Amino acid sequence: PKAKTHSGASKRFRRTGTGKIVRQKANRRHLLEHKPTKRTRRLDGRTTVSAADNSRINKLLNG
Amino acid sequence: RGEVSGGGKKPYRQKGTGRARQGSTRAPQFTGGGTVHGPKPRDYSQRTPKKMIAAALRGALSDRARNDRIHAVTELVEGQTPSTKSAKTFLGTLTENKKVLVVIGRTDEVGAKSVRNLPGVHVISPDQLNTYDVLNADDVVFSVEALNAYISANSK
Amino acid sequence: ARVKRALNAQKKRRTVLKASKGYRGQRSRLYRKAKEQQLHSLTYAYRDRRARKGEFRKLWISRINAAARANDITYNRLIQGLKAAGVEVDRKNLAELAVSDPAAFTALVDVARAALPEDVNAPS
RNA sequence: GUGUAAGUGCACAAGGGAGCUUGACUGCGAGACGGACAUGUCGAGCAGGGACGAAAGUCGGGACUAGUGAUCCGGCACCUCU
RNA sequence: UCAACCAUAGACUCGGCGAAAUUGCACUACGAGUAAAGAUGCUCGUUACGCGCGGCAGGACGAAAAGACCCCGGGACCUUCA
RNA sequence: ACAAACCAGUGAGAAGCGACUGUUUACUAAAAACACAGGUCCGUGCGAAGUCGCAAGACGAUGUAUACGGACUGACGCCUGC
RNA sequence: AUACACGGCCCGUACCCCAAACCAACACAGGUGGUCAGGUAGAGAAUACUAAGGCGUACGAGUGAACUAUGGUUAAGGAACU
RNA sequence: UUGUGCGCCGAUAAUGUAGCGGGGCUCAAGCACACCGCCGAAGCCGCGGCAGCCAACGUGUUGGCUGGGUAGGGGAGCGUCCUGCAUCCGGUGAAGCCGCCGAGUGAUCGAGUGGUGGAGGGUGUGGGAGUGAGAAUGCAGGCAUGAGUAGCGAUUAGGCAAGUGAGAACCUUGCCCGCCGAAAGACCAAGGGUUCCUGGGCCAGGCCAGUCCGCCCAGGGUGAGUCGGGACCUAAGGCGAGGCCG
RNA sequence: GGGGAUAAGCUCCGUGCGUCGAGAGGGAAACAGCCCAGAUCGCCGGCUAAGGCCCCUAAGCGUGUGCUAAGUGGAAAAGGAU
RNA sequence: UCAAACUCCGUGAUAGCUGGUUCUCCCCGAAAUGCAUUUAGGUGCAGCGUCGCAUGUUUCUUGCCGGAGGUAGAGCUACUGG
RNA sequence: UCCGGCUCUACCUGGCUGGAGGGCAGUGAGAAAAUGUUGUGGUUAGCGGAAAUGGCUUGGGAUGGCCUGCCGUAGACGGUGAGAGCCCGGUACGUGAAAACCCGACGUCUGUCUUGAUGGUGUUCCCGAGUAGCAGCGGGCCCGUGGAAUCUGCUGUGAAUCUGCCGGGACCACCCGGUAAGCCUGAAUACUUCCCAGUGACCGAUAGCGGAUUAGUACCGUGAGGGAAUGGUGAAAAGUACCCCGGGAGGGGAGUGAAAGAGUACCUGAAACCGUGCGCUUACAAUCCGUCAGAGCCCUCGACGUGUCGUGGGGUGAUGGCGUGCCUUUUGAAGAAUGAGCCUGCGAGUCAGGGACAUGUCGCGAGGUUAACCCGGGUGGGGUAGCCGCAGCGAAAGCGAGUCUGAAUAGGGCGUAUCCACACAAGAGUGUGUGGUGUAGUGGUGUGUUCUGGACCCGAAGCGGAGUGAUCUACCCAUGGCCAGGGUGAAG
RNA sequence: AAGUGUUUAAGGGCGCAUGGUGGAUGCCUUGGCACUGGGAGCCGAUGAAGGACGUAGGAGGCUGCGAUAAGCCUCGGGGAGCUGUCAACCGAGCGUUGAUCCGAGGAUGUCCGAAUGGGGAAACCCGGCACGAGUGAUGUCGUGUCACCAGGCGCUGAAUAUAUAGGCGUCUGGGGGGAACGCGGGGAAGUGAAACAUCUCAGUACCCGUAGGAAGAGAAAACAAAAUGUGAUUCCGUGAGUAGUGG
Repeated sequence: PKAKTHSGASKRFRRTGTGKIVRQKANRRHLLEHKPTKRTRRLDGRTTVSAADNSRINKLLNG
Repeated sequence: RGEVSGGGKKPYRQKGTGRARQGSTRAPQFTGGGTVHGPKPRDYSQRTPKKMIAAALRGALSDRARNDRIHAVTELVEGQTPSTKSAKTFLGTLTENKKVLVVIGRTDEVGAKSVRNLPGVHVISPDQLNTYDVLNADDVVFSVEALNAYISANSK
Repeated sequence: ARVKRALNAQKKRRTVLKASKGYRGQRSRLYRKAKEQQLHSLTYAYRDRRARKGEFRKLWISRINAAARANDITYNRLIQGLKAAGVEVDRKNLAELAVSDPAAFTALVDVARAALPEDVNAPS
């Protein structure tokens, strides 16, 4: 049987051209008043996932 | 243990008896019980690439040709009188070997039948040529039409 | 294919039980109990092959001490004198001399007593 | 005495007072700290448009470190997206 | 108190049939120790001719029952303003 | 030694509980537990109420409030307060 | 009404049946409903003995061991046992 | 009187010396300080063999270093079966089994040998595995230990003679004795199902034995208008035409 | 170093501290964690470590100078003590 | 056999739990810590192992040098307290 | 095409209905049966079918070995006294059906058209009604009520007939497509109780179906239901006549047999286990049962010389030293923690998938590869649909070796395979341009992990579905029966 | 006098040799498993499937058969032994005038079972009617037939008038079984989510109703997207574990 990909991980992670797996960052949806803009800027965009989480994330994404 | 007959009920109480714990008389450790990791029906057909197959065939025929084991003939015997005597004598001229692969069209029933009962002979059609048969053969013997058919198929 | 394993299995059993001849009771008769002992037996043999050197040394020393004290000298000063005299003879052959050539043992004792100092309890 | 615990600091004042003000900004961020991960933290400097200041310069909240809650889901406003 | 005696059925003996739980082994001592902190099995000693029969039940942490008490985990059933 | 053997009540006093005869945990509990007659309350106006049933239908009852069901109490006596 | 001559079907019917034949895994000290109910004593279908009738029912022979079980007797005392 | 080096008392549990491991030790075999040798390990060295890593040089030898090992990782292999191919052995005796003589670093090997045996196997190279057990209170079979041990199933009790027979405590006959006698007697139902009778048997069964048997074998045996039942009747209850409900 | 009674073979931490774990061998009488030392195999070869050299038990009833009289050695306190 | 019978099926129920998991040798070789956890006897990640690849002494040890600390100790008429 | 009779009636002219030539189809979904004749068409029995008595040898026996021949459209598989192409059944190949049945074909026969079609012009009628649609509650669609279309059940409400209605993912408009509420419809597809012929890198009697055997039997259970074990003499019974011991059983002689070390307990005949015999040892000894040393005894192989020695080998072991079982699980067990009585068998990381990741190997290579499927008595040949690579960035529109953010030429993110050289900027960690080099994937397959699956094996208590059970027991219903004897002494 | 000193084996241990038990191993098989290719894909009131009871000259089991009872008739085939088998033995016989045996078609086919004359504890009890036999007659025997429901057809048409319900008769059919597959309905839970209820398991298991040899679906009130597009349905592969959906 075909291996299913994890839906949440496919929705939260993305590959670049070089195969880097990237992630959005947390603490950004709400409670943003007290969060200074330097913090939200730090939390904006994407970052490459950690080496530790890479294996599990790749397994989830591929099947 | 699921396919074996019975073994549905626990043979006895889990506790009290001094016996080991069991859940079915058809468990693997039981005599008469199921086979744990046993054969099941499976297809072993490998999904070999076409170029690999063809290249192996060509390598086999090339070994035979280099060693001068490919012979060609017009027909194994004359018309509509299958003569295993004739075919045997003819192949004896062409080769003293035991293992021979006769490649002939599907319409040469006469030659096929004549050479069929010989022990070390294997008959095939050129459209069914294969590395195993070519390599099991010590000699190969085409009919001219069969050879040219293989040629005209593998050229274009 | 299905494999009847008795044929491969009985080999180690034959081996062990042939090794365990002379054992008492189960240890000579049963694979599972002979096997337990062959472990112990070969462990003991490995241990004892190395302790045998020590035991034979102990024996040779006992005999040398005996013969020496019969020649009025202690083992220790005998060894001291032999090492000072450059006699590389080993304790095995010294014991063999003590048993078979007491005269030669006495000669070596004289050699060692000569090679010893005049005050063995001095620092020098 | 430092808004408030304690500690580290602050008299060069970060403590007290007055004037003007809104940087308690927007877009960004070299480089680092810390670091299982997720979190978290500092940040010179560039621009925009400003405050104060004669100017240099400082200001991306508060002397510092606590004062908070991932994600999902949904709401509101705006957007030359669909 | 305070136990004595008698018979009978067993136990005992002979003949006959003939199980059982249990069983890692075995030519399975005691003391004081040591040790997973209570030793036939280790240490130092002591004692002990070999093999049985009838008996006793101190130990073999004896047999039996994968402790029911306790806890952890999971069930079941019961209750209720979960 | 006269009920000769066999057979064949032990008795008395008091307290607690339950009134009693009965019933009960087949296989550790026969009891002070259950039931009981008696009592009170509640429901039911009749293919009742209640119950088994999806329904039909059935029991209740071939009965009709002096009956039927449910609950609690549990002979009897004195009582059953807020 | 009489006489004569005829037909009266199917199943069960042996044997055990308080047991060695049934239920009990056994030729198991258990359980199994009904019918006959002798005599002498006796209230009696109790109990003792016995008739008719049926058994000696299936391991035995021995032996004054402890000990156990079942029965029996017990001085003086008489619940001191517990 | 000060400090020190050795000591004394304080001192004191319960199976048996039992607070040196023991004997025994002060004629130290005790303590301190110096000194001298020796023993003492799988440590180190020596001789030899093996393997791993690396290096060098040469196109496989030498040398150095290393080589305890649980979970665990990696590598390389033995053995078993089935197979493609090629070969080989085999009724002039394959396999399997038992041994002898041996071999390998290991799993293990034996195209070395004998015995037994009677028909298929070995080798090489690949392919595939129901591929290796000592444990799961594992499963099945067989066999031990206990053990020639307990027990041999009530509360009646057996005995003698004679017989039969290969064989008798038990079977048969007779005589005694004893037990039941609201039963341990007699008859039925239910249930069982031939256990009944005759003849024959005795390797299983019978808790011993057995000539006996409710065991085995064969054959025979159950006769009804009136007995118990149907053909007669209905109860509880069941099935239930149609039917209703679903 | 905390907790604990600055008790626990206690518990909780730290320690480019160790060992056992997963580590044999020698010593410590025996004795995972102490000391020595990290086992490729073999040898009837040698030197050593720790520890020991009267006999058990291999090596010294070693040498020299003193001490000890308590078998101290071969358990122990405050404190006592020509 | 009853706090929900038995049988078959679902079903090879699921069990963070227990048990078991079979031939060899060669090399290397742990951990029992941190964080988080309906978590604490489980698991994820990190740490620690192995293998492979890449890099190549960056590791580690010692000497020297540059540095920050506030422990031990000490001190307090140098603060807070006693 | 022709004729006839009607076409209210007769009269001219417009439709219908019968008969006739002919087509057109048909036992079909398209209307339905029957009927025959007939196919070396098939199935249901079978039959034939070549070629060695070959020699020598071994052997009980030749089907072995060596050597001779022979057939071969037959060397497939079995059997026969041991590996048989030539001994047998058979095989290749070829024949064979009275009857029945099934496929056909030919026709009878049936139906239909045949008074028919052809192609045009403008208005009214019809084009499937309790339907669609709508609402409410639901179901199912990727879609778990969500903005939820489409489809669909129930309940209500309830239209339009073509400028009508439905769908095109709420909805509206336009456009497109279609024409619901009426029916039928073969093939491709799924399956195998059963029958026939075959195959197996399937089992080979604890395996394989539970069942090679008395098998769903015996047996267990009231019942549902559960559910076994038991194969091999030998080539041929030639199955041991006869005598002896014995009551028999069983045995010994004799015989059969190649072999009774094949005797209906029977192929081989392991181990546990049980014995017997010989050698050594052991009754003053404290033993994880062994190991190391080893006396003595016995046996053996060689030598010399005549029994002592050896490069020895074995069995026993007095005696001394050392020495705390295996496994599991543990900080740690000889452990008085677990498990194991013993032997023999059986008993646990397996399988599938174009699965995922990594690695090895092979093929091809900026390409690689097919899937389904088609043809092949095969493993082979076709098959380009797709898949992965080949350009990324971005939420996306989109742009593109750039792109996103952003007012930014102003920085950052991701990407531009990598490396080399040069040049210019910088020394805020180096960047920017130029040139060059030029990018390596993919599909098989092995291995290791992994996903979905029972997923290494065993193990619950318990959950659910459907059934079996009140012959035990609880209660009840109907109908029967039983309660010796003796007392007390109510009402009336 | 003092000292040294074997010698015992009641039994045991080790080894060796011979045996026994037991039934492993090896080699086999009359059997089975998985498949392939074809066939046939239904059987039943003309009484099924499956059974009970009987049946051969001799006891039983299997097999076959059914009171015509290891069998009867016909049509073929075949060709010399045969009287099925466990499993022989005995006793009888048959057979080239063609047996046994093989195939096809028929006949017979007790009793039960949908079970159907009625009843019933399945395989056993009681019958009615017609015909026939048998009896002095009753008794007895045999052959047929006799269920219920639906649908037609004919007669009649209650309360009650229309008439209907219903009743009577006749005819046609159904009824039950079957391993899998199919269609329509109903519809779990263990489990997984490391709890759990949404969700999953799963529209599974199971159940119900129904068939057919296949079924169902099927000839657009479809798809599609502006391509002059395709053009019933089903099935396979892809699309794609994607779009999406999802506490």
